[PDB]
Amino acid sequence: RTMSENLRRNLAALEAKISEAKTKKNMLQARAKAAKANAELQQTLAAAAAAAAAAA
Amino acid sequence: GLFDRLGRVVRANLNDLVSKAEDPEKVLEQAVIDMQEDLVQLRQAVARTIAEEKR
Amino acid sequence: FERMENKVLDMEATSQAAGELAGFGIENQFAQLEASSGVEDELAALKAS
Repeated sequence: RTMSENLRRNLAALEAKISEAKTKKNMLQARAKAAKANAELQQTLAAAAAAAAAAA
Repeated sequence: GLFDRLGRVVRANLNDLVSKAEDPEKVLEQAVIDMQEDLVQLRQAVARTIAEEKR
Repeated sequence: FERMENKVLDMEATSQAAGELAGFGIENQFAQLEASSGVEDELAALKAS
């Protein structure tokens, strides 16, 4: 009964950090979609400037 | 040892080769799934020891 | 999870820096000025009518 107190605290400390992890997951998955959309845009502007149709 | 040093080189390349297969978007939610069911297993084992203190 | 968070922060910074640097340059910067189109004289001459 001195062990079950230790385990019973360790069990609650785990679920506390699952809750934090799950809130951060949402914010990170948002940032990864935004960054990937901007990468495709900046690649499009480069290829346009490389064709330079207005110089021809 | 020389073959320790070669081992740690070849082992580190293989571990890096895996690390860049991890897609941040897929693995980051699987990690939370795994960490949730770990708590389901743990709670069963704890309760099984509480039953015996009672007994 | 922590190892995968750093990958996300690397992508975000790489995108933002390339976009920020392309935000410099004379044409893109002048394009942000309101009266930048250069017809304000004939526009004014029309407004006079």
